Amino acid sequence: ETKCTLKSFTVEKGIYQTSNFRVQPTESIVRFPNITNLCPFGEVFNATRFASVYAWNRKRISNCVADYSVLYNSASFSTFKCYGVSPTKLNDLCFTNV
Amino acid sequence: NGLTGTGVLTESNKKFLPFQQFGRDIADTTDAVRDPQTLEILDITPCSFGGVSVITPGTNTSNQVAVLYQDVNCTWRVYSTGSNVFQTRAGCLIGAEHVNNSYECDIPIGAGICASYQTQSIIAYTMSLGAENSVAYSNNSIAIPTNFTISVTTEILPVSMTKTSVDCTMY
Amino acid sequence: IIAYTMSLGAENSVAYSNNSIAIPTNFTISVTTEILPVSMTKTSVDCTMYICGDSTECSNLLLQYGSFCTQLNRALTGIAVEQDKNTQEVFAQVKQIYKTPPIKDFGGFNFSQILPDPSKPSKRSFIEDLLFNKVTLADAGFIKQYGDCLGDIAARDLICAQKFNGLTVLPPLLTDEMIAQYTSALLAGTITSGWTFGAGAALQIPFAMQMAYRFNGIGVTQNVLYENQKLIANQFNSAIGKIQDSLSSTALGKLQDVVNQNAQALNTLVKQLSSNFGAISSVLNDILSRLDPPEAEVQIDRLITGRLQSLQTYVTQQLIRAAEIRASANLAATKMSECVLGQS
Amino acid sequence: SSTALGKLQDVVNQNAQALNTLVKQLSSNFGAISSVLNDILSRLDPPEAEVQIDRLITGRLQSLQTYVTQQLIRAAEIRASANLAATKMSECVLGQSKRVDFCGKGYHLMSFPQSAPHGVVFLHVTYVPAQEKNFTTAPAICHDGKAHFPREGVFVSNGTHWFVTQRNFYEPQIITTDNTFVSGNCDVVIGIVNN
Amino acid sequence: SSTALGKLQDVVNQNAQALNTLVKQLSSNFGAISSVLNDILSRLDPP
Ligand SMILES: *[C@@H]1O[C@H](CO)[C@@H](O[C@@H]2O[C@H](CO)[C@@H](O)[C@H](O)[C@H]2NC(C)=O)[C@H](O)[C@H]1NC(C)=O
Ligand SMILES: *[C@@H]1O[C@H](CO)[C@@H](O[C@@H]2O[C@H](CO)[C@@H](O)[C@H](O)[C@H]2NC(C)=O)[C@H](O)[C@H]1NC(C)=O
Ligand SMILES: *[C@@H]1O[C@H](CO)[C@@H](O[C@@H]2O[C@H](CO)[C@@H](O)[C@H](O)[C@H]2NC(C)=O)[C@H](O)[C@H]1NC(C)=O
Ligand SMILES: *[C@@H]1O[C@H](CO)[C@@H](O[C@@H]2O[C@H](CO)[C@@H](O)[C@H](O)[C@H]2NC(C)=O)[C@H](O)[C@H]1NC(C)=O
Ligand SMILES: *[C@@H]1O[C@H](CO)[C@@H](O[C@@H]2O[C@H](CO)[C@@H](O)[C@H](O)[C@H]2NC(C)=O)[C@H](O)[C@H]1NC(C)=O
Ligand SMILES: *[C@@H]1O[C@H](CO)[C@@H](O[C@@H]2O[C@H](CO)[C@@H](O)[C@H](O)[C@H]2NC(C)=O)[C@H](O)[C@H]1NC(C)=O
Ligand SMILES: *[C@@H]1O[C@H](CO)[C@@H](O)[C@H](O)[C@H]1NC(C)=O
Ligand SMILES: *[C@@H]1O[C@H](CO)[C@@H](O)[C@H](O)[C@H]1NC(C)=O
Ligand SMILES: *[C@@H]1O[C@H](CO)[C@@H](O)[C@H](O)[C@H]1NC(C)=O
Ligand SMILES: *[C@@H]1O[C@H](CO)[C@@H](O)[C@H](O)[C@H]1NC(C)=O
Ligand SMILES: *[C@@H]1O[C@H](CO)[C@@H](O)[C@H](O)[C@H]1NC(C)=O
Ligand SMILES: *[C@@H]1O[C@H](CO)[C@@H](O)[C@H](O)[C@H]1NC(C)=O
Ligand SMILES: *[C@@H]1O[C@H](CO)[C@@H](O)[C@H](O)[C@H]1NC(C)=O
Repeated sequence: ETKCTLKSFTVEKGIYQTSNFRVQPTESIVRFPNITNLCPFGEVFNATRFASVYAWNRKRISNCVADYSVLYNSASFSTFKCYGVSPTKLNDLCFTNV
Repeated sequence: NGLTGTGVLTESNKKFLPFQQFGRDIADTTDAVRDPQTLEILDITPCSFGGVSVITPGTNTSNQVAVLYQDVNCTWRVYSTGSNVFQTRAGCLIGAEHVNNSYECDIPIGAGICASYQTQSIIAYTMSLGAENSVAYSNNSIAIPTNFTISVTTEILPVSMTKTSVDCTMY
Repeated sequence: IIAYTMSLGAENSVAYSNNSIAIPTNFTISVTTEILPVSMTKTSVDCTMYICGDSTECSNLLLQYGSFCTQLNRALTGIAVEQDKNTQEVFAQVKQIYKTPPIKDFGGFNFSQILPDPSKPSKRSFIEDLLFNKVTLADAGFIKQYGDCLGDIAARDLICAQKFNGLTVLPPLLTDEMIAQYTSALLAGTITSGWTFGAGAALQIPFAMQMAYRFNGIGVTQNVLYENQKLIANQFNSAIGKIQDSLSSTALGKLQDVVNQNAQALNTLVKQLSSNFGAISSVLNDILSRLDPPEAEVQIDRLITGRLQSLQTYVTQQLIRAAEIRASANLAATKMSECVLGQS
Repeated sequence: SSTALGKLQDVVNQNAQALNTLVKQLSSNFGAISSVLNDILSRLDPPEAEVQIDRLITGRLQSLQTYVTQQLIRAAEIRASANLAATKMSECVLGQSKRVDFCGKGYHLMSFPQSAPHGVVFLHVTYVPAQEKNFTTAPAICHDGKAHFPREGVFVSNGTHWFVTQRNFYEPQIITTDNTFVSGNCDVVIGIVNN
Repeated sequence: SSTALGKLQDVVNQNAQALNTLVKQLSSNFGAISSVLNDILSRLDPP
């Protein structure tokens, strides 16, 4: 460590500070709430009548697992863009006030 | 709940209001969390802690070293245990043999303790302040010199350093 | 609340004439104190632990700024060894540990409040003990174990908050008992040998005759001392008693300001970890989760730049303060050689 | 000629190391895609190469700033050292100093300057007493109900006879009325002796 | 009364020059589109 922080192969007599004592993690744990249902993917994206844009509709979503892969067979979106989050991270997260 | 991290989880005494899930310290790092299944509060403490120093007699003489863990008290969070474990008010020193003598400081460990490459091995000792002396003081005794010596000593003092200039655009 | 013009001092007039003189007929022996800072706290910083923590992505991104951390630590180690050099120039002037004999016959002068107390664990004087309790440090020892602050004890104890972020305080080379031994040797030499132990070998001399030499040095004949010896001894003893009194009563502000400044600097470093520096958050774990590598790197870069400049500011101000303490320690060494080892 | 001037070599070493550190710090990206301006300016067009060049400019400017600041601090220290050297030149070389340990250990006699690379060396010639000897002493001498004090010396006794000598060199002499002066009678001085 | 106190005038000169340099350094873009906050805040929206 000292040879490498000195950028030399020779060390001269003395005492040198090295990095703090590190401990490596042994396990990995995940703790999500107890949720069983799936989110209403089929009554939001597969509804029969949508609202007019001047009187748009707002729906509350809560207490459901957001496994969007079920939309892969029956849906094809021409525009999909998220702001404030990455699309590749959506499967690890947990969402508030949806 | 999506918040990732690393550390040690322990049972807590903090008590959250029902609308709270995370707890933050002054540096704004998350240091407490409510478990989403058991609804119990946990403290999150970092994992790395404690300074480390390495004492070498120079790698042009030997690759023996001693290691000072400045935050350990052995009577462990160490890389190795070997032999010659010696406790100091500066930390736990591993790899150097403790002796009872006292010399001038060679490599200062700290808190009054020095180390040196003697007999080869590495030894650690308490530094000596100097030779002890006593003056034969009485209320009617004086000491007068009878000879002298003419002494010549050197004293070195820096007076200048190198004058440099820099071209910003070229750098 | 009142506002006024400050006064410069009491007005006085000298009765000057072309054939008038004023001659003193008595004297007073005065004892005064002078306080001088000699060292400050030696600190060290782990860049990786301060800037990144246990983040591996941040630590890999930081490898473009390793020269800057080697530079910071070089500066801090320079300061750290300079502090020990300071203490050595001030206190280690003589390398013979003189003891004072059990012959406490010093012509009537009482040196009991400034001479070592063998009834203590240390061998500190009475006055040194009174001084030791008027300066409150921040580190009672230098071994704070990991298990000792594990839980919420961290971030409620400022020292564990500093330690979990890579900020270490190293212990001085000379313990307080060694410094007390040095001052004890200086006192013993100066009261049993006068000013001769600073120029060669200590040559004993009775204390009253040494005091007569010192009276000669200021332009007063020796018979003035020898004929007023009891009065002079009593005045000296009373003045020393006045010192202890005043102290034990009520300060060492110039020595407490150093401790306060170092502690405040470290704590300011710790609180500056709550700045966004123009990023979306100040926590690496909120960025690394909810953002993917290539577009989290911009935020992590902002944080890295901010925290690096924070460390740089700290090191610069520490260098400036160390220069000032160096000047003070040089003055103290000069005063030790010229006022204690001689007569000025 | 045997075997050093470490305090004068440290200055050279520090300045050289500072300049070389400046040179190696040109290999930092500072958060850009590369540390070479020619890899950015080729493969990238002006408006979107300007962001990278801005990152590099900021980094290198702060590198220069750090260098200049540390140079100023070091120059202050060298200024203090040079002021001390000028004081020593005027007070130890151009005169004789009474300040203890200012111009060497002992009693200062004289000093000689020698020039060295980026510095000065002083050779301090001092006087060190040696071969001391024990004597009995007294503050005053009582002769005719009068107390006699030495003029510029100290009263010593070889065991049987009393002499007056100078304080820094043993040179005993007979106590006369030209060595001493009278003040008062023999009732106030503490350790007065008869002679 | 004839003809100086250069060492005392250099202090005044240095302090004045430092303050004036601070004032002129308000004309730097630092890599932005302009050095005026009112040209940025007008023609550009918050985020
Ligand atoms: C979440 O589910 C777990 C089980 O999957 C529940 O844990 C039970 O808790 C009760 C306490 O009232 C225990 O008696 C059971 O033994 C637990 N079950 C298991 C398998 O450990 C938990 O209660 C659920 N969450 C909530 C809020 O009810
Ligand atoms: C939305 O409507 C479509 C069409 O009615 C449903 O899609 C069918 O899904 C099943 C299971 O994946 C397939 O076997 C069928 O082939 C699909 N239909 C067609 C016409 O191919 C879809 O399930 C509905 N969404 C919801 C949420 O119910
Ligand atoms: C004072 O000390 C000097 C030594 O510094 C003595 O001179 C030495 O005497 C010895 C023995 O006679 C010789 O071997 C040396 O050559 C002498 N030294 C020099 C430099 O000449 C001197 O005798 C001492 N004087 C007294 C009175 O003791
Ligand atoms: C020395 O003699 C002078 C001359 O009388 C004294 O000083 C004057 O004292 C009066 C009253 O205190 C003042 O009003 C005058 O202004 C003083 N100065 C003069 C008259 O020039 C002084 O008190 C004497 N000093 C001592 C020690 O006795
Ligand atoms: C010189 O001053 C001292 C005081 O410092 C005088 O001694 C004091 O005398 C008074 C009255 O006799 C006593 O109450 C005090 O106790 C004495 N002080 C001490 C410390 O002993 C002394 O008399 C003065 N001398 C002359 C010639 O005026
Ligand atoms: C103290 O010194 C005196 C010198 O004055 C010694 O006395 C003389 O010694 C010499 C030689 O022994 C004799 O010739 C003289 O007759 C002595 N007397 C005088 C008056 O000169 C004396 O011996 C010394 N004492 C000691 C203890 O050394
Ligand atoms: C250390 O090694 C170098 C090269 O091998 C050599 O020149 C040098 O003299 C060695 N050190 C000592 C103290 O001999
Ligand atoms: C080590 O622990 C002992 C007792 O547990 C304690 O006395 C000592 O102070 C500790 N180490 C140091 C040098 O502080
Ligand atoms: C070293 O000092 C200790 C202190 O108790 C003593 O017990 C021992 O005999 C001495 N010699 C050794 C152990 O080398
Ligand atoms: C010196 O003064 C102290 C008071 O602090 C007293 O205890 C002691 O007895 C005095 N010494 C002598 C020899 O009177
Ligand atoms: C002075 O006398 C004392 C008392 O015996 C002794 O310790 C010491 O050696 C003597 N000093 C010299 C220089 O003879
Ligand atoms: C010196 O002390 C002795 C005690 O041995 C005493 O008899 C004598 O009177 C004292 N003399 C002086 C001048 O203090
Ligand atoms: C000194 O001489 C006087 C007068 O001759 C005498 O009274 C006194 O006692 C003597 N002192 C001693 C100590 O003999």
